[PDB]
Amino acid sequence: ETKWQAFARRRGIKPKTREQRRNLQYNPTTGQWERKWGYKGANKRGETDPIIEVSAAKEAMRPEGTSVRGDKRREIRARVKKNQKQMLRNQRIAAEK
Amino acid sequence: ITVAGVRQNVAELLDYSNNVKKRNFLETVELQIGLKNYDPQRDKRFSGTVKLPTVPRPNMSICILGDQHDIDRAKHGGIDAMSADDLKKLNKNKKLIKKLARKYDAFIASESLIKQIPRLLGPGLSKAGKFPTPVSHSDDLSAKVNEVKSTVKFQLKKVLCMGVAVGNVGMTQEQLVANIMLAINYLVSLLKKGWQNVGSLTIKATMSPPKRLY
Amino acid sequence: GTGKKEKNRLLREGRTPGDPHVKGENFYRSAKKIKTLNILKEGKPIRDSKGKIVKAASFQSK
RNA sequence: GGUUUUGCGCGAGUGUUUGGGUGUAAAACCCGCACGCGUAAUGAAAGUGAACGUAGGUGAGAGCUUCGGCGCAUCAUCGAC
RNA sequence: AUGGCCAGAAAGUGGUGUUGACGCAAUGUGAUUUCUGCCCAGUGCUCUGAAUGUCAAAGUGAAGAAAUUCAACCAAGCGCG
RNA sequence: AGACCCUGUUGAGCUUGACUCUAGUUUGACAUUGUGAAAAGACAUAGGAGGUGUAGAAUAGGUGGGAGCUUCGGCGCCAGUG
RNA sequence: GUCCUAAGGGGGGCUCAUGGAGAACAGAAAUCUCCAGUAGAACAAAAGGGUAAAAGUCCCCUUGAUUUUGAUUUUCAGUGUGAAUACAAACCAUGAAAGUGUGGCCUAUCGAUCCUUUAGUCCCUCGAAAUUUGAGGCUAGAGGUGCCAGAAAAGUUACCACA
Repeated sequence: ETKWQAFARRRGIKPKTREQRRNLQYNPTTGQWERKWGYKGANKRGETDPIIEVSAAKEAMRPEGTSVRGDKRREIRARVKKNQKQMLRNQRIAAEK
Repeated sequence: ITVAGVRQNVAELLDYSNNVKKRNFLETVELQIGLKNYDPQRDKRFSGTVKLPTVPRPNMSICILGDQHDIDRAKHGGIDAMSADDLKKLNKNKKLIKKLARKYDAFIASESLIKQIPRLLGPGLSKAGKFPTPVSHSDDLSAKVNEVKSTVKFQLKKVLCMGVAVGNVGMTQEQLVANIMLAINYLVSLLKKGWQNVGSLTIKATMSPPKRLY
Repeated sequence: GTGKKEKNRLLREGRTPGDPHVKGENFYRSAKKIKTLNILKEGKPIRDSKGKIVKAASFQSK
């Protein structure tokens, strides 16, 4: 039993329903159905639209060479790296068990 | 530890080894050390090599591992040698390496060949405690042989008892004093707290009763 | 003994340190019991000083 | 007890009035050692301690000028300690 | 009874008590009639039965030049049974 | 200027393995604390005797010297296993 | 920092790396043609026997991004038309067909101006002086919630009160 599974069993956290965990959501502003993640997911919104406004302080603190069109991919890679770090720790502990 | 007591012990050791009882072979003077206030089972095991002022071991053999120029230098120096092609014909043979380590008591290898020792002979010599001493192409081979002969080690094993061949009866009293004092000072310098970690010191010959210093 | 504090009770029961808890858990109350009894207490909106609803009640989401 | 502004005295100094002298006596007048702030900063501290130059160069800049320029305050900028 | 239940800041202090189980104190239920759904053993009540498992202060030993550090031993309760 | 409802850096009474304390109670230690006997445990010695997981004379404390010891029977390096 | 009607699945066609001989620029190295080429290429894994009219590579179709049912398996459910899960069946995709295949993978969270830790020899001070431990300061490193510490301050008032 993994760390999340043990924590959820201790805290009474129910597994999500298959309708709740679908990769689908309704965007009101466009009036369209879009995906939460994946190809053209909602987590990468505005990475390909023609105009993004940027903060002056954010551009001042931004390192040279980096653009605003990769910030969401950077955040996604950070979350994905943390996810496999946790997954590999769980796999190693299960292998020791 | 003072002067005159150890001098008297050395004089009595020489008197017993020369006049009271003399064997048919040259005896070897050894120092045996017990250690207190320290335990190797929970701290780091130290190591160290020191060059004694006089060659303590006269009856030992040295194996030289090198190329043809090293073999030529060895035959000029009067020391046996064996080559890298013989290393490949050995090829990590455990029985042959065991027999070589039991026969030869010291090893010297060149700097252009010491990189191949773990590849061809493995960790057998390091396990046996006779890992070869590196020698460069410009170093004097006779001087390196003398340094290896006079060099003794104080590596800390898993037990408290330690032994170092500090000299021989064929030396003189002053040279035996020099060897014993340098060995004791090097052991004290290796120890973290000096004389506080020294448990007991004992000097004897090969066929002689012991004498206690500490 | 060990102590009648809640920290001592958790250490005696062998709970995982750093776990979240619901406000009101004690020796007699588990999380499920606390939620069940707080159902009976819920039903009142959050208001400001002039009686305007700033947060609606449960299932009254506006 | 701070801070900004106005007036006043003195000015690299300034502040007599804790105290002393004196008095027509809680007034007024006089006296000076110490001390406070300012005159040097920086560093956790040990400590060290502010001119290359008519106290620098460039562009402005009121006023003055022998009508060639000299250039206050102040600003921007490059230098020096 | 070198007791229980109380009280007092304490006392060579007080009460119960001029008391002694057919008594004193604390509870629950509440005349009479009726009356104990059946069986346990999870929480609890109590067993000085073995353990050191947890194990405070004081005390003991070792290292060091000492401050100090490291070790056992470790009451009751908890834990186990 | 009641009652009802709403708000509070709200006040206060009450409850409970809420937090921090505490009266009472219980346990240990030092002192008060004197005069005598007898046991038990732990450390130290003066030491004595041992020690196989496999392979391997040996039931391998280990470490360092060592090819010689020799008290004349032989014991040994060397051979073999680790 | 740019690119994509996503991957996957089914069917069909083809054979790779390399070597030799040939072709204006083209000359070791550009592309084309033939021959020889057990895979020496590619794709997955870590053969001591993976795959050749394919598991390689390009075309055609789907791309619908996680279907429905279940008296059954396991876990849960103060929101019990049950949910999640396993299995089965149906459906679906492709193909002429035999068939083949899909209907996910994971994970507590919180600090980084934080936590833990290391070094200074020729760094400073411990203010009566010196040395050795020790301590503080300053500076410079290492790692990242398995071995980086920790993250338990509740209620009620129909006995009431005030602004």
